[PDB]
Amino acid sequence: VVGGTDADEGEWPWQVSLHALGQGHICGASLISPNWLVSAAHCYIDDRGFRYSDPTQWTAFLGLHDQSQRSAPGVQERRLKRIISHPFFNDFTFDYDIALLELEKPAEYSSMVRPICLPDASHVFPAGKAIWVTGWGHTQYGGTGALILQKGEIRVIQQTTCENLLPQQITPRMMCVGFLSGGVDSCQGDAGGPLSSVEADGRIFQAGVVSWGDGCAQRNKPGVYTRLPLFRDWIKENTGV
Ligand SMILES: *SC[C@H](NC(=O)CC[C@H](N)C(=O)O)C(=O)NCC(=O)O
Repeated sequence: VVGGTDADEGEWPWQVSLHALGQGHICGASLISPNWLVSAAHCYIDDRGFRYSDPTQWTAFLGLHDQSQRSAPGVQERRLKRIISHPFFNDFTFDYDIALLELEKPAEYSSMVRPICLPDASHVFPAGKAIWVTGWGHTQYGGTGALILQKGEIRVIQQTTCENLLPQQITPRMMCVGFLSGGVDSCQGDAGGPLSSVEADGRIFQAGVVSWGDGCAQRNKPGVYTRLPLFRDWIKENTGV
């Protein structure tokens, strides 16, 4: 996250860190039930040197605050039994950039570990709404990755504006969230984490999955996120949640 601040400890108890063994923190995820996380499909694509698609390569940390303190009280360590990437995921366009991760053992709910709420398929996150992005990604483009979880407040951008800012790149699964002026944005290593939206009684719903951007925090280049409501039924079908 560029332009953000240190989160308070336990502030985002649905934010999860995914480490690939020997590679450190690679992406974020969100806790949605005792057994399931939502993340970004593009995080789990093999390259010639590492099989990111193999669930056995991964560790999820729940209740994590500081990457240098992974054994701190209340942090829960879990393996993955399965990665379900969206069948329509495209590694060139990043369309359908969403995956479901099955924990090998259930999370224990606590003050530090709590699921985010899922929005119904009919819910619209309106243009202009303030939303929060969180993660341990870079704090400057080409920069480096934060030890302490970062938070930044960003706003939903109108889809037509989004399409025009990033021509031939924005599908209806995608949403721009940020500022046309730049300044606050997700960045490398934030991929897969949740957008957190404060809803009508203060409960927090997931409004998206961190996906991609052109640089970070640049003018006219807000971050791109996978939308959540359109995947509500897909989530239910595949997880029971
Ligand atoms: S909608 C998901 C979260 N709800 C809960 O954690 C309460 C029910 C639990 N499933 C349980 O302990 O049984 C939630 O409200 N998260 C968002 C928030 O703002 O806290």
